[PDB]
Amino acid sequence: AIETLLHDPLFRQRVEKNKKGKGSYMRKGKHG
Amino acid sequence: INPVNNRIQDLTERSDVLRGYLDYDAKKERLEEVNAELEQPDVWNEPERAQALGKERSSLEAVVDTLDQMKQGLEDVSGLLELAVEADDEETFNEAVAELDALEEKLAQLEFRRMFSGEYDSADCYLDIQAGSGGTEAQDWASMLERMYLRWAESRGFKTEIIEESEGEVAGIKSVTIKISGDYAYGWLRTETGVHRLVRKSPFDSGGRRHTSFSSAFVYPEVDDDIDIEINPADLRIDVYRTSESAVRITHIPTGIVTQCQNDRSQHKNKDQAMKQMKAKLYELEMQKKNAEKQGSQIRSYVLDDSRIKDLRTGVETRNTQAVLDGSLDQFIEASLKAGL
Amino acid sequence: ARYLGPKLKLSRREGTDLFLKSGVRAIDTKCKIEQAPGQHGARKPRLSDYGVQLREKQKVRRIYGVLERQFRNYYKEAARLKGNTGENLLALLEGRLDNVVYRMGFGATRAEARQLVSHKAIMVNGRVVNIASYQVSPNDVVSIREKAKKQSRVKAALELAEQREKPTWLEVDAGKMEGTFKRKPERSDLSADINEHLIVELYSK
RNA sequence: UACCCGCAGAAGAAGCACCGGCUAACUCCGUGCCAGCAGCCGCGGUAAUACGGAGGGUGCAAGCGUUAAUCGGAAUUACUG
Ligand SMILES: [Mg+2]
Ligand SMILES: [Mg+2]
Ligand SMILES: [Mg+2]
Ligand SMILES: [Mg+2]
Ligand SMILES: [Mg+2]
Ligand SMILES: [Mg+2]
Ligand SMILES: [Mg+2]
Ligand SMILES: [Mg+2]
Ligand SMILES: [Mg+2]
Ligand SMILES: [Mg+2]
Repeated sequence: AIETLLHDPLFRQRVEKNKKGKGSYMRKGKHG
Repeated sequence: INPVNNRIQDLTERSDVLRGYLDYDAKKERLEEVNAELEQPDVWNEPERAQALGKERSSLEAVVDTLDQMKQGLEDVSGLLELAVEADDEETFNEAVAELDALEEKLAQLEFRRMFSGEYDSADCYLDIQAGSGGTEAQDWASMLERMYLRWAESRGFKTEIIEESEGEVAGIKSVTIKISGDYAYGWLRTETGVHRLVRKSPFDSGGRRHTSFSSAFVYPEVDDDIDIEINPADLRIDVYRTSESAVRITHIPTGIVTQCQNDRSQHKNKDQAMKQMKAKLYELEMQKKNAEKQGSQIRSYVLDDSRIKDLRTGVETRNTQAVLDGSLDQFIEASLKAGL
Repeated sequence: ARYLGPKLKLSRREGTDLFLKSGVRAIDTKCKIEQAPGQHGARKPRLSDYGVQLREKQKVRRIYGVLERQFRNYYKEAARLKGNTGENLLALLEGRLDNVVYRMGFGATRAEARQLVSHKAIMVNGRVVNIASYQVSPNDVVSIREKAKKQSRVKAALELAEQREKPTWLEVDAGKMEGTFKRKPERSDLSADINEHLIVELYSK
């Protein structure tokens, strides 16, 4: 059961959200 | 003489290290009790038990005895050296220089023995690299991993061969089976089973976003013609498909795990190969089960942006990422072996 | 049931002098009275609407040495009573026996006064009263009892008081060590810096 | 028994929650989309006032937090409205 192990959401391709580029815009910063 | 001098201390140090690794005190204790038991005449009345006891004792003695010898041999060598120094004679000096080598060799041998505890470490094995879910990136990562492993094999002096390869449409590989061949291959590679986390900025992506991909490697030794268990003809399914007619996939129903082969030219050859692979896999699974009875899957994280590779379980970091990629992974593997996971 | 910790820290936090020490030695000499406590003292964050009110409340509570539940109760009582609420609350606070004693000058500090009260020193109409939270009514004579009359601390306290500004609403004798609570004080008799209104507001949210 | 008088000596007697915003209280260290947090918005992918520890602070206090449950805020069934 290796293929199933690879399948699990645990190992789904994450992509880091942008800070300056396309998804840059944050309505409210981490602090005020 | 300087090299000789260096060698005396170094050997001692390594012996010390070995002893520490062993945790010899416990062993000694075991031997003691066992010895006592042996000495008692009532143990030999029941034969099998007695035999078992005997078996237990000797190994314990021998490991411990070997250690003792090393301790003592080293001391003797040192004494000899001292004598040589005191009495300006060439022959004595020469003797001092020489005798140490043998001890060192012995120590090395012992260490090797310690390392490769499992029964099938000596035999050749089947590396199996399956790419992640992600997409193209995952495939690419898988391909890279494969490349790394092959280079490592080459460095070692291992004969590699691609049993199966499935390619990714854009780039990289979907999955790949590799047969490595040589002395004690599985003993090295069995540690490197598991998931490998690549973390880098994706060139296949249009934007410069930072992607996190995975790929499993899975290693199993070749156990053909030695092992008694065989696959049930009803549970075994054969299947044929096109090369990229020739290739053959095998499927096992109870466990629900498959193995394939496309390297051979005719069908018969392929099928046999598949069968061989499958049985090996089964054996591996059985042994794993046994281990479990006796008694997350991610093993390494290659972070190419920040330029650090860190084996998770062992806890060894390196910044020469490129080097590692090129097949300089020996370091990780040896650490893993030492750990004994 | 009491704040036992550092007294000047509280004062620092407040901003002002809370009179939590005897007044022999000026508060600036004992502590950095301007700079708030802790590692982040020099920084002065802009304080919120809620926050200022809270601070004010604390100040008053700190001054008198009253914990929160009691304070709340007092506030409630004030509200119940006829007339201006904040003023009423203030009056109630004043009325406390320990506070009265302090005013008279038998305790250097309010804490001292409280201690004295606890330790059966203060007779109120000839009957020993031990409760610091006891409300001293109009025309209630309140005195040191003969046993505690000899204590050097009491005389020191008196001396200190004599340096301090005297309250109009009491009448105390240094020789006899007995004072008459003549009338509950008007708001004008108390300190102007206390914004009772803020406190009132706070207890209505 | 309450209450009172005498005896000794600071002696026998302080914790819990929180500190991104709402919400009073901020910094350093470790980890690095993990481990974990979370009431909502959210935080964490190697300079985290949001995780864990420390120092510092804030709020309550012989209690302090969590959970449950009711009204409130909800003019969000509005008779008032
Ligand atoms: Mg109480
Ligand atoms: Mg009123
Ligand atoms: Mg704030
Ligand atoms: Mg928390
Ligand atoms: Mg760090
Ligand atoms: Mg940090
Ligand atoms: Mg960050
Ligand atoms: Mg923190
Ligand atoms: Mg509700
Ligand atoms: Mg309603």
